[PDB]
Formats: sequence, structure tokens, C-alpha cells
Amino acid sequence: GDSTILKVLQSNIQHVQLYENPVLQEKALTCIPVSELKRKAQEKLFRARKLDKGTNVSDEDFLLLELLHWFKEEFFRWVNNIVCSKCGGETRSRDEALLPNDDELKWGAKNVENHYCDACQLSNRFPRYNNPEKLLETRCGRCGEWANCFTLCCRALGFEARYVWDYTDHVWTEVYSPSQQRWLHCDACEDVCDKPLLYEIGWGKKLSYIIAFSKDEVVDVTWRYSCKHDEVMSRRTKVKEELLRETINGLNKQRQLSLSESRRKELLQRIIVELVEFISPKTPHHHHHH
Amino acid sequence: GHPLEFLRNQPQFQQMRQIIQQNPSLLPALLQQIGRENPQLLQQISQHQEHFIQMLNEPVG
Ligand SMILES: [Cl-]
Ligand SMILES: [Zn+2]
Ligand SMILES: [Zn+2]
Repeated sequence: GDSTILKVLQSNIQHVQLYENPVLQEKALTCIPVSELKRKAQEKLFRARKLDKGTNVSDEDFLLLELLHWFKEEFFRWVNNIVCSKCGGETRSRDEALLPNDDELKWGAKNVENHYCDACQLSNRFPRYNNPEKLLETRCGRCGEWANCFTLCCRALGFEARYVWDYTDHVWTEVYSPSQQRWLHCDACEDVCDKPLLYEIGWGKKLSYIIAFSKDEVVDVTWRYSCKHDEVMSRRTKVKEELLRETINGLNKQRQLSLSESRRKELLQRIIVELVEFISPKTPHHHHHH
Repeated sequence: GHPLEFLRNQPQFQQMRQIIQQNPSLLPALLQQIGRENPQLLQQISQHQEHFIQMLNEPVG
């Protein structure tokens, strides 16, 4: 229907197909020093098992932790306001957004930002590229660009990855741990792994709807990110709970028609784990910092 | 009308019910998984097992 929650489910479901493309994934391996992430993951893996108290194994999980770190440090950059092309100094945001010229539209930028230099009387352009192939080159932006490119990257290394859309304007990634038989919170943008209460408890965020999107599924993952489910419920005033559920089921069932029997069975076995967590809200936690 | 009544119309439970009604074979694995994630919920489930099961098998659209 006309509710915007449902309209974003469909773009995002569409949009997330782009990562699975070994053409783009190829392009995203050109960028990534696996040999080094994967070899630094093994060195942290060998030593961790000296204190075998450390249960699980973790392995592609140690690599996951190197993946985030690399991304934060060597690869992607955070854009506050971009520096002036001319003089190299401070710029400020004009609220009237630039119209995207032409190339910018091609690489998926609908909104372009005016980063004004007062010194130079120069409008600098901060395009807001939806297209992850452009982000491999631009290598910068805010949470949108960071989650969007980091999700292409997970897939690029054979990770099961979701794009996770929070209604209150943050986005991130989920990554499956074969190791731990569960999905894992990944915020490259904030350098955090497997600390889902970062947003509500760390930031004081008043959450509502958080929807995950992968090649296989759409999942309402809201309940992973909260221990105040009653308050979250109160803010879920955008759409009927029936209609949201109906619509994600519809989408999963349509888009699972072309999966295998056993695959579909693996999925239903995992969804039990998630669903149990969603009814197992945590007890409200200083450091979601450090 | 039990300790577990509050789960009845929670969204994530309504989804759990649709799945369990359409995948009965998953009940043991559910009970087991709840046993890991949520020891105190598994216990309240045990105190009042039929109530819980009636919740799970009640149809929801
Ligand atoms: Cl947490
Ligand atoms: Zn300037
Ligand atoms: Zn602190």
C-alpha cells in the first residue's frame, strides 16, 4: 500500500540483488586484501584457542572481525562535510539540495548535497550514490554508503549477508555465523560486531521498525535491537502488524519459489533461532563504547 | 490467562505461531532452542505447558 514502510521493503528487496552478482563481486575483490585479512584472522584464531575456555571455534568469524576493521581503517571514509575542491578547507551544508547533473543520476544519486565554501563562494558536490559499484571508487559517505558497500563486501567473500534498514535513519549489516548458528550484528560504520543494543541502549534511540534484506529473505529483525519491546510497539504506528507480516511472507514465499527444498528447510530451521531471540529481550550496559 | 499471556499478540510470537502451525515438526527444536536462549521462559512454559501450546496453535492472519 501507500505506507512508506512497505514501499522501502520493495526497493530494498530489489536493491539487495545487486550484491550477488559475481561481476560486481569480482570488482569488489579487486579492492580487498583477503590474503591479509584472512591471514590475520588465522593468527588471531591460533592464539585464541590457547585459552580454550573460549568456546565455539570462530574462523570465518575472525575473518569477519578483520573485515570490519580493514573497512574502517584502510578502505572507506566518513563524510561530515567534504573539503573544498578549490581551497581545501571547511564547508557547510546548504539545505536546498543540488539537482544531480547526469553522471550522478547514472551512478544512482537522487539527492546531491551542497557543501558550500564561504571563502571561495564555491558549491562543492556531495552526491548520494545508491549504486555500490560507484562506492568502490568514491570510497566514502555516511551510514548508507558504508552499510551498502560493506554488504557487497561481505557477499564478495562468500558471506551470508543482510542489509539492515532502521526506520529512524541508520542502516547496517547482518552476517551469518555458521560457527554460532546465528546472524550477527555488523556495523562497519560504527566498527561494531554483535552488540545489537548499541542503538537503543548506547544512543537512547527510540526504535520502531528494523527490516533485514538478503538474496534469500526479508526479516523483521526489530526485536534483536531492543529490550524495551512495549515502547518499540508503541512507536509501530505506521502500518498494521498483519499487513507488514503478510507482506514479508508474500515476499519470502514468492522469492523462495526458485530455491531448493533443503535450502528452504535450512532457512526454516534458522528462523526458529531468530524468533526465539525476538521473544527473549535482554535486561536493560555502559560500554557500547570503547 | 497465565504468565505467558503477554506473548499472545506480540508480532514476533504471531510470526512464531504461523511458522509452528505450518511446521509442526519444528516444535521439539523450538522448545529446545527456547531452552538455550531463555531458560526462564522454558520453565514458565513447563509450569503451564498446555496454555503455551494452545497459544502457538491458535490461528493468526
Ligand atoms: Cl548488546
Ligand atoms: Zn574554498
Ligand atoms: Zn563508556
